[PDB]
Amino acid sequence: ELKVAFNKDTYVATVLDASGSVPSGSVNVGTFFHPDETYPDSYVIYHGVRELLYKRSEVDPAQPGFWPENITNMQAVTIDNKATARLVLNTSLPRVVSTIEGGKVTLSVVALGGKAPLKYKWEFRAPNASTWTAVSGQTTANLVLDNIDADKAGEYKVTVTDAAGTSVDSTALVAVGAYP
Amino acid sequence: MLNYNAPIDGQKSSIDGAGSDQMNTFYWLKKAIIQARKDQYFMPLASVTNM
Amino acid sequence: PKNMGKTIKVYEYVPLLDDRNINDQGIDANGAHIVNGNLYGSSKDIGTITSKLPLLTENGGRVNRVGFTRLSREGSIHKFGFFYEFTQESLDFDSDDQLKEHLSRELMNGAVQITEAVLQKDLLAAAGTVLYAGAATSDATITGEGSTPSVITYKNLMRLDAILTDNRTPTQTTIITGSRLVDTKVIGGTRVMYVGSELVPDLKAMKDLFGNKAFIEIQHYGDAGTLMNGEIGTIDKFRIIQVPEMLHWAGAGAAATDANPGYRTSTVNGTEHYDVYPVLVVGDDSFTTIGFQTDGKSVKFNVMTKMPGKETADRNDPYGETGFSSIKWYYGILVKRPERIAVMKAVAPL
Amino acid sequence: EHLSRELMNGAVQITEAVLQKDLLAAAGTVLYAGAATSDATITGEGSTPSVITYKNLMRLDAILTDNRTPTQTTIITGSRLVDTKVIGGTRVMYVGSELVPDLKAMKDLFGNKAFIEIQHYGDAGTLMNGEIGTIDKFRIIQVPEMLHWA
Amino acid sequence: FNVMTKMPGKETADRNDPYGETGFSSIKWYYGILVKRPERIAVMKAVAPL
Repeated sequence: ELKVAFNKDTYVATVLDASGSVPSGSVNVGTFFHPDETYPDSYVIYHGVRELLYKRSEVDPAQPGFWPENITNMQAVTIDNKATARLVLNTSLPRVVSTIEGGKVTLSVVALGGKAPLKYKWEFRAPNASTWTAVSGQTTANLVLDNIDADKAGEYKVTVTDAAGTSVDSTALVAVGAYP
Repeated sequence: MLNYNAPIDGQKSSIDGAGSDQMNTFYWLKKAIIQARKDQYFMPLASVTNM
Repeated sequence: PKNMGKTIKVYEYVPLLDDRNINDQGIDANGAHIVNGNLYGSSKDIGTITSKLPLLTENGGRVNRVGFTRLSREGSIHKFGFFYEFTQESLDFDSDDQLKEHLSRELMNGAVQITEAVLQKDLLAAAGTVLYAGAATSDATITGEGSTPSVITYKNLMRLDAILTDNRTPTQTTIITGSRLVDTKVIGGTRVMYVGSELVPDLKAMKDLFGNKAFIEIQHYGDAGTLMNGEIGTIDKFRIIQVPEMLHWAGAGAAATDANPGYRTSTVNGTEHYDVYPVLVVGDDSFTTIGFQTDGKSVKFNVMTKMPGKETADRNDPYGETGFSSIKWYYGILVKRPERIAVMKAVAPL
Repeated sequence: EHLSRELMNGAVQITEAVLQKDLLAAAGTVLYAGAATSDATITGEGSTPSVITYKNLMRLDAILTDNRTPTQTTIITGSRLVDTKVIGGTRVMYVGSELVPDLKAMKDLFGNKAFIEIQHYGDAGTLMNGEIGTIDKFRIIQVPEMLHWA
Repeated sequence: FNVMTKMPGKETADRNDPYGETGFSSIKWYYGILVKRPERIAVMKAVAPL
């Protein structure tokens, strides 16, 4: 959730983080979830700010208002995002990773954004299973499966959680070729 | 034995290896089930005094 | 078509004002984000309609938003097949000389009957309106001996007609106004029922609502209207067709005791249980039988006879004295609109 | 195309819904079946449930004759066929699907059936759409979507 | 019924959206009733079975 604050005087709509600080004059215009729960990769900071201001009277942002008299000319509204960057996954686990009994496989994930402390966690689902047995001792954003055997085949998933809590995940199906 | 020409229920066929599934697993019939406009019984028995 | 899977899926476009049109997109008459987006849905309550009207002011802005949905529906194919074997001496040292033909015919007839039975089972399974005659809440509570038994009555058929009309299920026939021939009557049936051959004794004695005969036989209206084959009479709004081969659950009723007044009872694990008989009415355009490779016909059989001789020898039979003949087919239905099919489960007299 | 279709059908249905509601709310001769005198006292349990009875429809028309409500349909005097009947239906009455079963099994003043259905009078009567029959002097029309108070 | 629909493209392109990728369709109308004689409308209330 990202708290937005509007300063009619400068027509500035600073998008602070949940725990931000309404700048001098900037009246709390409301909050909204940047990664829209329903449609995450379909909306951007603007959409939220726009709607939050559509329901605020022109005469006084602080006072709510509707279509007849509200802040809708986004041309003037100056949006200044003072909120944490959206946790993204520039590099994600290699969709599929085929190897033979022995061949080392390395799953890699590069996360950018979120709160600085980007913690990592690896979970493993055996073939034909539902439980995601978390790989113990793996917080490295890089799992080297050296001398892999047939048992270590299956799906491997990461969970890049930021200090805040937002977590980006990626999975990779490791296939190990066995030999009599 | 290469078999199972249709794994709709997550039951991957023989020929398909890791990270692969049948491109088409069903047929898509064009004709869509559609409910008609509801029967009207009170608008007909009206009159218009134009304003 | 081939190389296209073993299931067929369609789309059902739910109308706007339906109680199944759930969507996040929704705005009230004041710009608020109301949860539902189907206005008032399929609600015939005055309060709901009045409260959720799409009132829009003269300086109309961004009020009154409504969304839409689409629902898929699936259906698959299942295979069948059976065969029989015959030694050469059986067809060569037999009193009859046409045994092969008299077995091929008696096998094909059986295959056709099997196809009919499986179609009947699928229709009796996929029923949107599964209605229980009498005072039964489940199949296990369909009895015939309690204070209130489970027998087909006039009120139950009236309720089935009401439910079918409400689901917007279309009529199949038209009412028959009278003739000039004396002792004839006027049937008023538009639906077509498909009772078994065991409910007819009970269905031929329902005392209306006022203790009058409520079974106008076919002879009373043959002059003034068409007669559908298999007909035995009409009841309220159901032109009745007797189906000789009518599937019936046996033992899916209640416990049977000595107070049994004479209703059919089968046996399931010792203690006898009552038998449940269906009254199936299937509406127009409710299902389709997806024929795979069956050109036009719903089911195409494949004969695979192999005469004993030089065409059946192998290491398993160096002498080659046995043959076989097999029939196999594909079958499956897609119930596009499972709201026309309706069933009354009830007991039948012994 | 389907989106626009659904939009238009929703608009038409909602418009008729408004008409239904307003006509119901603008009723001048309001009567209550059974021993009732208000909505809050309408009931279905006790000695006198609010069930439509032959007397209640008879009282309904008596008011509709004092209030000079003009008759709409004529009377079917009979046909030449065998099992047809005569009809005294003058006014047109609309019923929801819910109340139809209670009208089907409702007795006349002598303890018999008075719901002569559409199949009886078809040769003479120019049966209107949605008709299900006449009871005493009202020709009933079923309204597939008829509103109600919950 | 009055319908005004604007497809995505040049029509919806403005300065609050200089790409034109958001359409809309709206239907509006007027309605009312003049009840001249209310005594000719006779509603009756009851309870119907389940």
